[PDB]
Amino acid sequence: SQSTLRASKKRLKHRFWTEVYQGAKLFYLSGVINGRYPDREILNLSRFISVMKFRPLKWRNEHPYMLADRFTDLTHPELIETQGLQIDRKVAIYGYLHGTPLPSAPGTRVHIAGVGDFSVAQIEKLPDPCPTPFRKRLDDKDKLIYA
Amino acid sequence: APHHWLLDKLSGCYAPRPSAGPHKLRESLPLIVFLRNRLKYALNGREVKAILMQRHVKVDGKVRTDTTYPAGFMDVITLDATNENFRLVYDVKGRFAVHRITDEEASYKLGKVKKVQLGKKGVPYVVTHDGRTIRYPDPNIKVNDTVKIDLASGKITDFIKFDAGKLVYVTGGRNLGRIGTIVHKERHDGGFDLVHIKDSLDNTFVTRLNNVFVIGEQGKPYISLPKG
Amino acid sequence: AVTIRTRKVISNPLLARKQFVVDVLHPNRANVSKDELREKLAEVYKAEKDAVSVFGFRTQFGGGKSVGFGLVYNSVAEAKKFEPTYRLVR
RNA sequence: GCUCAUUAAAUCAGUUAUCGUUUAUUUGAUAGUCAUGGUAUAACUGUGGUAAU
RNA sequence: UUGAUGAAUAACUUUUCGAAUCGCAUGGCCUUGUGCUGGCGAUGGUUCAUUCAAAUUUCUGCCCUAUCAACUUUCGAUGGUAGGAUAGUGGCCUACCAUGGUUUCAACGGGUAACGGGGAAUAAGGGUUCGAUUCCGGAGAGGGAGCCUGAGAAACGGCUACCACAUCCAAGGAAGGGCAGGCUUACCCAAUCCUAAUUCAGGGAGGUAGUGACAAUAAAUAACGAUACAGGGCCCAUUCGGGUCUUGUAAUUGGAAUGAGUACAAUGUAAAUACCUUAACGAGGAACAAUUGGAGGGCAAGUCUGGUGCCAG
Repeated sequence: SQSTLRASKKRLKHRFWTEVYQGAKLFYLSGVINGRYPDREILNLSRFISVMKFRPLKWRNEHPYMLADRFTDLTHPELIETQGLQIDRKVAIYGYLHGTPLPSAPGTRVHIAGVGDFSVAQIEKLPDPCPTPFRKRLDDKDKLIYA
Repeated sequence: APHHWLLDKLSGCYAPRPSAGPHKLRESLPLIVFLRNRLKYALNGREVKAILMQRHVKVDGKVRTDTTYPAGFMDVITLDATNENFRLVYDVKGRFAVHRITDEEASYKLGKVKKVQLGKKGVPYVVTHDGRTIRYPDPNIKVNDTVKIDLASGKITDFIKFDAGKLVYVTGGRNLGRIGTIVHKERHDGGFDLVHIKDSLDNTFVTRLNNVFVIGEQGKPYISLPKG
Repeated sequence: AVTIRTRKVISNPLLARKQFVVDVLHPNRANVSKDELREKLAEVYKAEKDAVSVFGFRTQFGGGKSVGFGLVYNSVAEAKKFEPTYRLVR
C-alpha cells in the first residue's frame, strides 16, 4: 500500500526536521537488488551532495586537523629483532590538512584521536594524488580516485 | 469539430479528420462518424476497421473501404447486412440525417452538374457534384441541373433542367437545406445569384445559386424525402 | 445465488452479435466476479461460455448492484476475430 | 520542434476569382496505329596502409 | 405561330507512350505440335475532372490622432506596349511611351504598454455576465552569403567559402554547434486520435503512477448499565452575610458495539496504484498512549536578602 508508505514518509521527514532542518532533504533509496542501486537515485544523491555549499564551523577554524590517508611504520627490522617487539615505532603518516595552517617548525604537539598526545617530528608536503582540474563537463580522464 | 456531425463534445479530444475524396471536406461526413457515432453500429474506432475490411458496407455501388472516407449530401450507402439501404440527406436545423430508402431507390441517386464542356475528339461531358464525369450526356443537360444516375453503370436515366417553379434543396449558405420550390432567380454584381425560395409556410428565403440543388418538380420530388 | 436483468437487448448483425446492458443484482454477496456471469449469461442462452463478453461493470455505490454491458456473439470462433486482445486474456 | 526580437487596409474574419495557377495522395472518366535483349551494383576471396573515421 | 437542324493540314523533338505486369476461370478448332485461339478482372500508364492543398485575388469589417494637408513620380508612383522570369496573373523585372495616382468623403504621417484583440469557439441549468480552448504578428537555430533534393523547405537533426568559437592528435591531420535546474530521465500504446504496405506495427501524440501536506473539509480518541462508600456540592455578594439542593468518589464491576490499523479474494485498469465492494483478525488505560495556552496555591532539619525577637521579602 502506498498510503501507509506515504504516511510513513512524512512521519520521517517531520521527525528529522525537528533536529537538523536548515532546508534539510532526505530522500529515498530503492533497493540493494543486485549489490547496487538504480542510477537515477545515485544521480540525485550525487547531485544533492554537489550543491551542498558547506559553512565553516567554530572548532574547525581554530585547530589544524587532518585525516590519515595511509599508515606507515618506519623502523629497522633489526631494531625490531634486537629489542623484540617492545619498541615504540617510528611512524610516518599521510593525509590532507584542514582548517588552519599546521605550523611547519617540527615540534608542535598533536593528538591522535584514540591513541594519545604525540608530537610531529618531520614535515613534508607533496603533490596531491587527487587534483582539482586546471561551462563544460569533466572529462572522464580527470575524475580520479586515490584509495 | 463542425456542426453537422451530431457528435457530442465528450468521448475523446481529437476530432476524426476526413480523407480527401469525391465530396468537399466541410461538406463531408466521414464513415467513422457514420457507423460508431450516429448509427451506433460499432463502439471503438478499431471496430469500424473490422466492418470495412469484411466489406459489409458499400457506398454508391462501390466497395469503399476507408475509415475516414468522406460521405456527403445525397449518397446511397448500402449495407449488405439487414438488407437496408441508407441515403444521406441534410436536416433543416443544421445537421445531417440518415434515412431509410428502398432497393429501387438505392438504384438511383441525383447529382448536380457543376461544369460542362466539350471533351477530346468531340465528346460532350458533364461533371457532377460527386465528381462523377459522364461521357455523351443529353445536350439539354446544362449547368446547375440535376442528373439521375443509374449506378449499375454510369448512365443518365433522367434529367431536369433548371427552370423557375420546381422543388429545390439548398446545399450551402445560411438558409441551407430546405424545401421552397422557387420564387425566381435574381441577378446581382459578381454573379451572386440569389435563387429565391418560398417554403411550405410561403416565406422568402435567400441563398446562392451555387447552393441550389433541384430535387424535383413543383409537387413531386424524385426521391423519398424524410417525413416527420 | 445471483440474479441478472437484461435491458436494451439490441442485435447487431454486422458483427453478428447480441448486445445488451446488464443489470446485475447482488443480494448480499460482495460482487459477481465476471467469470461467474460468463457462466450464467451463457446458460440463459446457447452461448458455450466464451461467446459472451462482459466488461463494463461499475458497481452501485454501497454495494447491492452493478450495471454494465454484455456482448453475446454468434459462432464462437468470431470471438477471436472481433474482440480486443485484452478481453481475450481475461 | 523550441527560442529571440512588436506589425494599423497589414494581419485576420468571411467572401469571391481562379476561363490566372501547380498539386504526391482521394475519386470518377479515358488509349488498336521474344520459352525472354543487352547491361549492370556488391557481398565475397585474399593484401595492405592510416594516431584515427 | 408551333416545333425541329446548324453556328484537320504541314513540319519539329538529346521521341514520350503504345505493358518483357498479376490473379481466377481450362474452354474452343486440327495439319495433334505440348501448336493455333480464347473469358473475367487487377495494376500501370497518357490526358481530363475531382478532392487534400498551396499560390495570388475580389469585396466588405479594425484602436488613438489636423500640434500630420497634401501625399506619391525622391528602389515604379499611374498606365500603355514589347520582352523576360515564373506554376501562372502581373511594372514582378527591364526597355520604350504618356503624367498620372490617393485626398477634408481625412489621403499620407504619428501614438498603440496591438498580455490587447478575434462569437475563433464552446461555455457558466443564479459565481450577474465566469470558464477553458484556439488564433497573435515576425525572425532565428554561432554569424553572414551561395546552393542541392522534394508535391511541399529558399530545410540549420545537407553541401561551399568567409568571420568567430571550439574538441581529438603521435603535430602529418581529423572532427564539431546549447538545453533543463539554483539565488519523474518511472509504466503503458488500451482508451483517444494519428501513422503505415495498414485489425497486427508505431506515436516522450495520449493516458497512468512518483517527489510536490502550503491553504481549505467531514469524522475518531469512546457509547451504556449495575453495585458499593461517604455528606456535602454549587451560586450571588465591596465587608458582615445570603441563596439552593441528589451531589460526590485517583471505588469496585458487568456485558454490548466499532474503525485507525492488520488482511484473502473480487471489481477496476492495457496492467496496476487508488476508490468501490468484502471475508479473516483487531479496546480495557504501562492502550490502538492529540497538543498548544492561561490562572492559582502548597511543601524542605534547603538557600539567599533585609529587619526594633518568633517576622517581612
